[PDB]
Amino acid sequence: FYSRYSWYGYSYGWSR
Amino acid sequence: NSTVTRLIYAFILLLSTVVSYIMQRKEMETYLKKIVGYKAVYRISFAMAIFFFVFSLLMFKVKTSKDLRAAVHNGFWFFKIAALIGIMVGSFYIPGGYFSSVWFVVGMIGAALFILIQLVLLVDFAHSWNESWVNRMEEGNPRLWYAALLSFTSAFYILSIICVGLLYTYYTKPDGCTENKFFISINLILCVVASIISIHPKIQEHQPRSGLLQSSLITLYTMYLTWSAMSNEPDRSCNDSDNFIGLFVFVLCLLYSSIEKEGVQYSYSLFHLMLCLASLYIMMTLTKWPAVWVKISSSWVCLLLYVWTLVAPLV
Repeated sequence: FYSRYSWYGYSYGWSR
Repeated sequence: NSTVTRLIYAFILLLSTVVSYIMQRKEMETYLKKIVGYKAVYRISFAMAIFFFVFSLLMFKVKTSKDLRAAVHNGFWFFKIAALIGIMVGSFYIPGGYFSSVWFVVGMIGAALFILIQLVLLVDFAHSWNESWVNRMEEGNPRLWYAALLSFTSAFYILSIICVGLLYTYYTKPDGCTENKFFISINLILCVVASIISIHPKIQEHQPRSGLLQSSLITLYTMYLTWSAMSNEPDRSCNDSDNFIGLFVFVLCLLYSSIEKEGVQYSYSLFHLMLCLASLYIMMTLTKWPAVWVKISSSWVCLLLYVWTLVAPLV
């Protein structure tokens, strides 16, 4: 998945 | 049932703390003198400390509920209370004077240790919270959890900003209280730096779920600490709500800590040691330069510990 360095951490929920 | 026992122990500590608070009032000086308020508070705090230390040493290396000592931990609340009363009376039997300063220094060291341990626990709790909520963000409805995370982090940061505003209004003057300005400015700048470090992509690469939420929580805790350091400043130019808020945060941490044949859910000995250190810290708080310097160094150790927990993976 396109995990990204979002402010809330290192996730991919916003860009699943 | 183990969680219930931990919560009940927290309850007995809270009851003892409330008793200490109530005897602190001026009206009670009349009753206690008939046998000052800080002396009785010291006595009851010594009772707490000695009882919890005794139980913790009793609970050493206990590893299964099959231990009769495990039952002793679980049951005999009434005998626990009775032994506590007997001890507290015994404390009244110790002479006053040098004992006062000896217990004061013992309480200072205990409060320092409790602050350190509670702070490690707070960082762990914040990390676990952030990880659980990002996981629920990924698996379930992203929008709900995103909104929740944003609301919580924004709330903590706004509360810290409000605390900064109040501290600037009260404990600082345009051309006075330079120590207050120094402390507040250093704490705010270091909190901002800690927040920035919590977003650096390289840091997150090693800790994928380390985000702004735990940063804001640490910032709020640091703001509370620094405020508390100022409220006790002997110099009135540079000088109960802060202690109430500290008690609330301590209660939150104790609840987090609170929340069998093959293995125990938690080491009863270490939990009771933490409880004893909590008794010492409350004893110190409810009441001098050492208090101020200890609190300020505690805030700085807060920020250093958070930065270290974030950076150590880098090393």
